Amino acid sequence: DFTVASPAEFVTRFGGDRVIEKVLIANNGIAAVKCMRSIRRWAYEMFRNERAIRFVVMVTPEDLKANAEYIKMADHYVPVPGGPNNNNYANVELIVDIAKRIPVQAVWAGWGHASENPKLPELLCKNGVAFLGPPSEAMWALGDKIASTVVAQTLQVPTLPWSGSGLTVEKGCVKDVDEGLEAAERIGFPLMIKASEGKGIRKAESAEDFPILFRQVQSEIPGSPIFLMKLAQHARHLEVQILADQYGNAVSLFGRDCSIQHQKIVEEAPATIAPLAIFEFMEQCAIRLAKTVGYVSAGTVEYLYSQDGSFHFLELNPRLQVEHPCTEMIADVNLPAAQLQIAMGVPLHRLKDIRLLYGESPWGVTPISFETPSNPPLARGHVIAARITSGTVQELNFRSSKNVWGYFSVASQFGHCFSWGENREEAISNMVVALKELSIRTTVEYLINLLETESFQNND
Ligand SMILES: CO[C@H]1CCCC[C@@H](c2ccccc2)OC(=O)[C@@H](C)[C@@]2(O)O[C@H]([C@@H](C)[C@H](O)[C@H]2OC)[C@@H](C)/C=C/[C@H]1OC
Repeated sequence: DFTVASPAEFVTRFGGDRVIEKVLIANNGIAAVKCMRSIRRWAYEMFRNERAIRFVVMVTPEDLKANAEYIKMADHYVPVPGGPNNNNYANVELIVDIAKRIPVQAVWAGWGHASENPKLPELLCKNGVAFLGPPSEAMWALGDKIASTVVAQTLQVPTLPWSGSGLTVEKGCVKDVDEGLEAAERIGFPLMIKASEGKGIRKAESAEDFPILFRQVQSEIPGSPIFLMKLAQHARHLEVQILADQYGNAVSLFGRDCSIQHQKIVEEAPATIAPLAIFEFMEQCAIRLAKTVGYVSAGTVEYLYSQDGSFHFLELNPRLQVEHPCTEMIADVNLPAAQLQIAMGVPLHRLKDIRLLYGESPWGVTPISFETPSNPPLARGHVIAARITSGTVQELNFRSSKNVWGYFSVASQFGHCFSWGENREEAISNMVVALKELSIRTTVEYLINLLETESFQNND
């Protein structure tokens, strides 16, 4: 029951270095609502004051007119220009201006908008405002495929066969249609042709298509180095959730599997499809990759997992994702709260949810071995999340299942349902009961059919 009186006192007593008590959310809809609800629950527990951390939000004319819920939920709101998001939520310069003027001490971008633009943390730090996300230098490194892949390889993180295979740090590009055909022959089709300076990209399904498509890329961005990368045929997408503080520690929070797809239609946590011993290496690979780029906050290492059992690095998504509650549930970690705490300079082993996940005492101050732990924490139960289809937010409470929750939002409606159970089967079964309630209809019939097939219930 450790509580304190103010954020100022929390920072001091938990080993941090920066007081954050007002945050600007550069987002709307479910992102804005989730951020505030997670952090206020944390402020309540820590400060006995749910409003100890104050929130300012950006609002477009379209969101105002709709009376989007997150407007009144916020402590203050700022009207911003309408139209495409480069005029509002993805406008780095606008975001920094507002942040600086209020002032707030931190920005949260969530997912979408400028959440992957390195220029955001860059310009914020330059103006003394914190970011609940990675620093620009980390984002720049993971930002482009080639450097990202070469970083992974050198760290022993397996990468897909590509023209730069073998390269290492302490000519992965082709020049001609003829050099390209040679490299393509070693790599195999289907494959990606990408000019490293672009788009400027083409999928070559065979070697007969290679010349035209390669030449197209050369025409599109003349002079740019071209690289070739294998496309995984019918691989699973697996994600490792990592959390990294400002002191060089990163911890994994198991991972998620995309067991149905071009949108992620169904996602699960944990990812049970892979043997635990290899997923554990996938986790350790993500930690090391995060550490060497200087990653801070929440991020996802995305992997391709094939049926034969091979996995390959795909990318580091430098932001929290909308499906993060799957992970939050099986790990019992409040992720937005963790980001806020980390942006205040609290180290991972002083995060109370991290200590509890690791069988330590909640307020202990002892360090924890995160990279290859001896007895790794166990995921708590299992979560299924399903995307439902066709900044205003409507929550779904199900009288049929106390362990299912979801929402749908208008920019036709997209949204997600989340189902927990004590195991994978209980989780799938709770989801089916709720979707059937939901049909008080076309996408649920679609999802119910899918969840009821032998193939899915046996996961392969
Ligand atoms: C927009 O607010 C919604 C978001 C619900 C997301 C789905 C749900 C869930 C996940 C899997 C299966 C079933 C349900 O996640 C949860 O309840 C859990 C994991 C979690 O997000 O709860 C929030 C925090 C304590 C923290 O972030 C995390 O706890 C560690 C609280 C503030 C609940 C808020 C909700 O509003 C009432």
